[PDB]
Amino acid sequence: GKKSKATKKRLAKLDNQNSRVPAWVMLKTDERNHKRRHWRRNDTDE
Amino acid sequence: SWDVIKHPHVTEKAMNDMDFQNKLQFAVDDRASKGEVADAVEEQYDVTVEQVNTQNTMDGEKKAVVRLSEDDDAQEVASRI
Amino acid sequence: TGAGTPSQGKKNTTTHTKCRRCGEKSYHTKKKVCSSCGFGKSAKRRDYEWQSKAGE
Amino acid sequence: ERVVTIPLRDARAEPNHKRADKAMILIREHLAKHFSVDEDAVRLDPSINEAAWARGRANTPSKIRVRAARFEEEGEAIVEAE
Amino acid sequence: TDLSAQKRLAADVLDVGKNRVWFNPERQGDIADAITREDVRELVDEGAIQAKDKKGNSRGRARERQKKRAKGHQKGAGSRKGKAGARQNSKEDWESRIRAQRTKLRELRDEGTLSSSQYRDLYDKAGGGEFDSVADLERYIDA
RNA sequence: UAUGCCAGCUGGUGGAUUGCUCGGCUCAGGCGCUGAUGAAGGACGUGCCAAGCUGCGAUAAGCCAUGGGGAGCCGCACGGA
RNA sequence: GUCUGUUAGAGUUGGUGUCCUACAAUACCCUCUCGUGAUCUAUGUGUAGGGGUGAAAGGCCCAUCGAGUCCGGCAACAGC
RNA sequence: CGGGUGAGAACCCCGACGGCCUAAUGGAUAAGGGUUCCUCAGCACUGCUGAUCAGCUGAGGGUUAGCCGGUCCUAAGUCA
RNA sequence: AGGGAAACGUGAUUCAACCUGGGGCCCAUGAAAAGACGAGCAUAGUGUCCGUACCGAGAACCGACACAGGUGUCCAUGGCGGCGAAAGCCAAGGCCUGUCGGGAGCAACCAACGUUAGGGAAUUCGGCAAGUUAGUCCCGUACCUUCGGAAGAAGGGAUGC
RNA sequence: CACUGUCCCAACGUUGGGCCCGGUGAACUGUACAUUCCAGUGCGGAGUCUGGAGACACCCAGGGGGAAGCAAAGACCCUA
Ligand SMILES: [Cl-]
Ligand SMILES: [Mg+2]
Ligand SMILES: [Mg+2]
Ligand SMILES: [Mg+2]
Ligand SMILES: [Mg+2]
Ligand code: NA
Ligand code: NA
Ligand code: NA
Ligand code: NA
Ligand SMILES: [Sr+2]
Ligand SMILES: [Sr+2]
Ligand SMILES: [Sr+2]
Ligand SMILES: [Sr+2]
Ligand SMILES: [Sr+2]
Ligand SMILES: [Sr+2]
Ligand SMILES: [Sr+2]
Ligand SMILES: [Sr+2]
Ligand SMILES: [Sr+2]
Ligand SMILES: [Sr+2]
Ligand SMILES: [Sr+2]
Ligand SMILES: [Sr+2]
Ligand SMILES: [Sr+2]
Ligand SMILES: [Sr+2]
Ligand SMILES: [Sr+2]
Ligand SMILES: [Sr+2]
Ligand SMILES: [Sr+2]
Ligand SMILES: [Sr+2]
Ligand SMILES: [Sr+2]
Ligand SMILES: [Sr+2]
Ligand SMILES: [Sr+2]
Ligand SMILES: [Sr+2]
Ligand SMILES: [Sr+2]
Ligand SMILES: [Sr+2]
Repeated sequence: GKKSKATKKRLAKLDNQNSRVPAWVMLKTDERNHKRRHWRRNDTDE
Repeated sequence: SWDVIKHPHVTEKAMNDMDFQNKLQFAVDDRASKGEVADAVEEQYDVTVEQVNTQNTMDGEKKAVVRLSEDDDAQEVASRI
Repeated sequence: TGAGTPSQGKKNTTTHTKCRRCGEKSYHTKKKVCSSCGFGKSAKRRDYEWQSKAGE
Repeated sequence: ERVVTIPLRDARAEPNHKRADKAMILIREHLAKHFSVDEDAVRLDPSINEAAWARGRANTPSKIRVRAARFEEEGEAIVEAE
Repeated sequence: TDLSAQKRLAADVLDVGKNRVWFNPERQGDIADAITREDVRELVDEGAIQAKDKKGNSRGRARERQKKRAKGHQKGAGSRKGKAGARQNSKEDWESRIRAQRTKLRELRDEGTLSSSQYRDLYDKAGGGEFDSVADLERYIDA
């Protein structure tokens, strides 16, 4: 498929959004990314 | 009002284009055209832009590969910043 | 040819997409109409009283 | 150091399309026995390998002469075609 | 050690099918340390990395058969698998023959051997399939 | 006496129970319009490190003034710098 | 709207074979039928629910059809 | 069958021998997917067994066009 | 220029692509528009914006799965073979991932197969299942018929090196 | 007509399972009790009641006689 500039920004965001919760946030909160996604098992919008 | 250049794009590949081809790489605002990137650069570092290549990255921002004239030395420019 | 699995393999058409107006993936790019907010069909926002119980 | 003639007649008990592998087992098990060592201690020089697979997997010579040597501090044999 | 990456790079530098690059069994360590295409070429030069030759089917046996058949052998009833019209296209064969007859008649006319109307008479006869071949035509011409 | 039955003991598994309440549910009083000066909503950005939430909008968890407040502070969030 | 044909491709007579907590909520194998035409096929496009579409089997309209699906009427009514 | 790496090797890698695929098990692409691509470091999770491997985990990096598409034109048809 | 370790060919045949003609068919007639040519040459300047990774499948798509299903295009001219884009075998290229292994002459039983004396459909609702026949050439070919067909009727002979 | 393991009547063999071992590792089903058998009885179709008979426990493999086996609040029939 072909992606428009906007569709790319969105996919781009969904990629960055798919990260680990910073090691330090777990300390600061004295002990999970509930939105963690997988390209194969999940399905993004559009 | 948005500024054109956001920050230099320093990565192994960027370093080469700099060493071997007198090209500098920047992260630019995705609303900037090659022409607006060229002018922006010449004014920020006082150098002459021969060519510009842009790419809309998967990071959400635009990357620009600015080649300087043989009159300027990319490495030198990059070094002061 | 079965209507089940065999016929699912033919599905690679894109219809519903992210809607510029409400953000839901309901903008039918062939109809150019958001089945969610009704963008492209109604200037008003798509509402319906049946979307909730009658006394609520 | 000794030259032994190994019969591979018992490889016929295994399905025909894979007699080669079985043959290689039989060889190892024969040396390990006749030289009083562990099968894990038996090293088959690739030359033996090629002899058994020479006509593909479904076959194998019915016998094979191998030259074996025994030694070291763990007690193991090294063998090869002839 | 895992040399998969290098195998891929070497297949591109030696420019051959990946399945033809050979890595010296006693130099994995060095090949393992190869990171860049330059490292690979260097190793190619040393000979630690090489390309096996591609194969080409032998046509020797085919050639022998090709001769026997050109000589008219090995084409008996027991060797034919296709219908006669398939072994030789009839319309094609006719194009072959009739052109050879018309040419013949053309040379015999500019050569003065045949008058215009004699040529015409034979030409139309030819076009009507009166002659089995050029030789058959000449036989006829000799009254 | 093996395999085993019934009950208990020690330890698990499990999360009932008791205790606790940052959330609900209901009632009462007050108050009550927004938008082309582009709303409501949404998208995408925005932090030294930042994924979520909240906030904010290229001046981007903020800028200015007046008053209050006060030795502490840099949101949820007890980390490091 | 010819013939043979596992050319591509379309289909499916029989085995009532294999499978039947399957590889698969319609699959596998062999046999079989079509294969220049009322042919097959991709994408785009149109027709919408008492309405479509149907060389007509009450066939098909997203595993759903003698009246799709979703939510609402709704906590339908029943002597069972 | 040897060997490499490794705390650990039937299934990660090298070589030899032995095989499998030929309208495809090879080459290039549409749709669709969306980072699955490359590198390093890993093996609690995912993987019909194992794993040092990986489409898995962690961290970085990667897509450069006057002349390839889009963009322009109009098709069935669609909307304002 | 480039490429090659090196040589760094010349002729021929058959000829995909591509080019250009001739014929036949229709109760069927096989798009439109932008654009281009028509309409020279120099030199210079400008040519922005968007897509560009990878998979494209017995593990990257849809089917809840790393699903034996489904899923469009082109590579249709690689060699032998033969009528052949058929079988079978083999290159170029790819792979050992249609991803658990180790043992027992490895029993009974099951799946999918091979071979079975004499008899030869007696089996069965039914020859179901299996088998028989088979490519090509020559000879030869009945009833019936809408004169097209039936017809590869049937039947017989040949086949290598 | 031809041919043949369809049959008389079965045999031997091949490949993959089956069996043993490492590893991985479900589901169906479960009121309880339960080593049964022959009779009888009982809502007239009993492992469980009565009378006898038999019965040392546990495990492996098997083909499925019974549990009116398991699966789906019978679709036939009547009733509303
Ligand atoms: Cl012509
Ligand atoms: Mg671009
Ligand atoms: Mg003719
Ligand atoms: Mg698989
Ligand atoms: Mg009978
Ligand atoms: Na997906
Ligand atoms: Na108010
Ligand atoms: Na494996
Ligand atoms: Na050929
Ligand atoms: Sr999927
Ligand atoms: Sr990145
Ligand atoms: Sr049909
Ligand atoms: Sr489709
Ligand atoms: Sr509208
Ligand atoms: Sr309304
Ligand atoms: Sr036809
Ligand atoms: Sr049937
Ligand atoms: Sr069969
Ligand atoms: Sr079935
Ligand atoms: Sr046909
Ligand atoms: Sr309701
Ligand atoms: Sr481990
Ligand atoms: Sr990879
Ligand atoms: Sr020609
Ligand atoms: Sr590409
Ligand atoms: Sr497939
Ligand atoms: Sr090959
Ligand atoms: Sr595996
Ligand atoms: Sr025999
Ligand atoms: Sr009969
Ligand atoms: Sr009979
Ligand atoms: Sr004959
Ligand atoms: Sr059983």
